[PDB]
Amino acid sequence: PIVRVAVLAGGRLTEMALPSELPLREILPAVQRIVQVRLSLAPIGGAPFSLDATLDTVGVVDGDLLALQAVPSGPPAPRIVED
Amino acid sequence: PIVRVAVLAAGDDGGRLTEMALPSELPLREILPAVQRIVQPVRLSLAPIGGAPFSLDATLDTVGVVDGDLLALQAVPSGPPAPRIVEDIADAAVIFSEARRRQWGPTHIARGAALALIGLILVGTGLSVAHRVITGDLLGQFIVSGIALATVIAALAVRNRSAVLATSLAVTALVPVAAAFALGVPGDFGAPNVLLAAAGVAAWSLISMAGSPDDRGIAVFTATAVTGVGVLLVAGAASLWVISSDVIGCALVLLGLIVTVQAAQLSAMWAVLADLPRRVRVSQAHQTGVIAAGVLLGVAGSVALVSSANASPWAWYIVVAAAAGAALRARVWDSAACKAWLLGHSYLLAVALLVAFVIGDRYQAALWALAALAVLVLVWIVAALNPKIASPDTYSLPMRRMVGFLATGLDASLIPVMALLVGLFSL
Amino acid sequence: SRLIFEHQRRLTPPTTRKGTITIEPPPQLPRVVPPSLLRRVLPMRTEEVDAERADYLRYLSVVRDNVRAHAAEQRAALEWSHPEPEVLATIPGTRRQWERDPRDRDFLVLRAGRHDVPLDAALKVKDTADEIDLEPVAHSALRGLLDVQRTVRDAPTGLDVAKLARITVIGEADEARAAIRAWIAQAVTWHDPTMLGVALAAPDLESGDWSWLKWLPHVDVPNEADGVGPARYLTTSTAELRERLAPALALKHLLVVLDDPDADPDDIARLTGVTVIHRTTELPNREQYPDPERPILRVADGRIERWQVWQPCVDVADAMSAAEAAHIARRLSRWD
Repeated sequence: PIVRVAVLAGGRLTEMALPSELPLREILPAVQRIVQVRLSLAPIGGAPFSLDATLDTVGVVDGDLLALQAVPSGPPAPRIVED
Repeated sequence: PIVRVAVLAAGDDGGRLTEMALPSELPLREILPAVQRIVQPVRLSLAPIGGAPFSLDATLDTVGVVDGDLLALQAVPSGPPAPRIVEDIADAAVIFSEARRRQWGPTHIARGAALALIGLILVGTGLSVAHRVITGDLLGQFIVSGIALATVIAALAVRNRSAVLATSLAVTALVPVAAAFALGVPGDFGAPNVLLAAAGVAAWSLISMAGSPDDRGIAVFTATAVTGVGVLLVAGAASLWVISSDVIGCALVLLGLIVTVQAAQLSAMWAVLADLPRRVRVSQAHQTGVIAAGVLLGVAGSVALVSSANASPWAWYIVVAAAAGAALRARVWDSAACKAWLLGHSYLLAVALLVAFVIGDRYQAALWALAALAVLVLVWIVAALNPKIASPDTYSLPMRRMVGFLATGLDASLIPVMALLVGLFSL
Repeated sequence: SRLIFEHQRRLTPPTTRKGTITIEPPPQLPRVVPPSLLRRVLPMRTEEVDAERADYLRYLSVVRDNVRAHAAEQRAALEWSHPEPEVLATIPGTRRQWERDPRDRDFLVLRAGRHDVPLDAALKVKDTADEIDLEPVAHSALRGLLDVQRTVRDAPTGLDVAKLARITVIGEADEARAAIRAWIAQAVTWHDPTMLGVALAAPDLESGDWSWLKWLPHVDVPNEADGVGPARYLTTSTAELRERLAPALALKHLLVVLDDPDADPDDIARLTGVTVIHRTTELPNREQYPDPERPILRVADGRIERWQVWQPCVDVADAMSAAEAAHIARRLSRWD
């Protein structure tokens, strides 16, 4: 039920064991007191998660690198690729 | 502390280009799985375009990444794969010398035949023109009118078959065309003979550039077309009148100056948007052609003003001012060959003045011509050894503004100096 | 927490034709008669023996081609089974991570670097004559073939840790840890968690050094939770590591690295398959003709030199950095 990832804050990616089905409104000040506007976890080069949602529904697994970044102003920026 | 880039990956079918926001101050082996997951063996790495791929121990700011740069996924360049060792020297000579493309084949014989043909044409023109000028004979013009017509109908005949032998034959064909149009209406070397020669050269160049398939040859044909029109104009002006007292050289200098400053308007005169990578290349070649004439006519009269001895010092000023005018436009032209022509105009001027003072049997300013050429190669060596003096990114802005105004004033001064040298203002 | 692995069968590399390549012996130095010039001024002379020499050198070129093909197949198999220590970060995602079965000829064998593998083909001439003097150009070419083609050039070797049982490296303070990290990442990349496990003794273990064993799924025991990490064999006392290992040690293989030169090294054995790794301060000077098992290795700048009475045994070493192995373990921790 716990998932131990590395977290970017300014580097020094920490080794924090995050719960699976718990809201990030408690884990964000928890990671702020572990490794260190509203912040959130995000995959590297990706949109940040919902602040109430669970980890296992959005699907992160042991060994991921999650970074701490501010939540943007609403769009997800869906990366229009020109081939 | 993020930085946004666009990554480029072309391995499967075509290539994908995607914007992203990579977090900096992390070594690249941590963010390479992210971009590898996005835009998609051997371990890949980000690379600047035209350089070694980034070492994974470095981060995006220790090596330098700007917000908006274009980064491509390239393989790690790790090293060479175990070079072979053989000790039998006969086997070491047959094995290690296969990196030679040494097969003789029916593809080197074609290059040999083409080069042999061009050698035949040039040596026949040289033999027959030397026979015509060292004797008095009418078989020289006979065999020149033979070989020039042969090359014109050959270049017109093999046109839609190989297209590389066609343009090469058409380029080398305008030396016997020049000879055959130069020897008609005999006289004693003639004033309208160079008129007829330049008319034939420009006419044949227009025929071939009108019939050329693509580039690689439009530059030389456009250059010889513009200088053929220029020599045709000045020989018409010196043939349909009697005034030739150094009116040829100043008129050719002004004509080279006109086709040098008005080269942008002149070069676009000859011209879905899908045939754009052809068109602008053609237009670029046309540009270089006119700029080549802006040297060539610009040196051809520039010798004739300093042709004989004891000439007027206004001609001596106007030739060096024309040299500095055509050499101070070496920063406005974007391409490399235009800059090379405009910087080599002074070199060509010193070499043509040296061969003029050798032909005219002077032998006293010919050594001074070699000295001026030594000055030119020394300033080339100074600009080449320490690569900081000739760089506009280290020169301050109003100083280069003043040098630009000097180059603006220097190429306006030769026009009234010509107008007073000819006797237009001395009436 | 973790994902699931399905043990699909291993791909097969192009195998080495391990046979017995035989070369015919050179000719027997035939006595040419000096030409006896009265029958030479008129136009078994040297022409026949030169034609026979050219025949033998054609045959030697043919067998050199065959030997080079054997060496190419051997280096192709050794580069399939022991990649350079940068490719194996791309392995643990695809279908080739837990691939080395104990039935395959590579199992618990680890890459230390690239040196001269001695070409396991035979290359045996059938010289049967009783010291008959050979032809001086055919035998010279055969002697030139049997000495520079019988050793393959720089190829990935193997530190087979299934038959050594003690890897007691010596050398520098952290440069030995480079080679230990490199082949321990080679060990944990190719083989299952249920086929081997890995253990650690270290004083400063969770400090940017060996803490990259945090994510290794091989540090586990069956059925113990311990909060976050499953078993976390990484400890600070070798006796406490042994009592952490005492139900696990009594075949699932083991690889126990120690960081302390002091603090009772080899207090586990002296086992029956458990192979330990140790770093010692300084060498033994007069070790009593050291066994084929349990060797001594000193890590130079790029050499991993063995101890034999200096028999360098690796010409260019493979040295992994710390964050590199951290990325290996971080990619590895997703799968089980």
